[PDB]
Amino acid sequence: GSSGSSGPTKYKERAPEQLRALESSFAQNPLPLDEELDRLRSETKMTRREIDSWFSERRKKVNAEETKKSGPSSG
Repeated sequence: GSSGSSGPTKYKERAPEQLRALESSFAQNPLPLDEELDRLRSETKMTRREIDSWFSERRKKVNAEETKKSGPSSG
């Protein structure tokens, strides 16, 4: 199955190579299944728990960004 929970909030920027594979997958779905994850794991070189965390940390970032207010910044 899929599972991944984190306590405190950290700040880590994924690599340019790992993302390329992730960002590409995201488009399809924010929470990909194991199968689809097995493939990405090859490029991202991470574990189900690692990747799973990303999405939950990414898909959530894109949902907050672009705040109604006028804030011209990274995304």
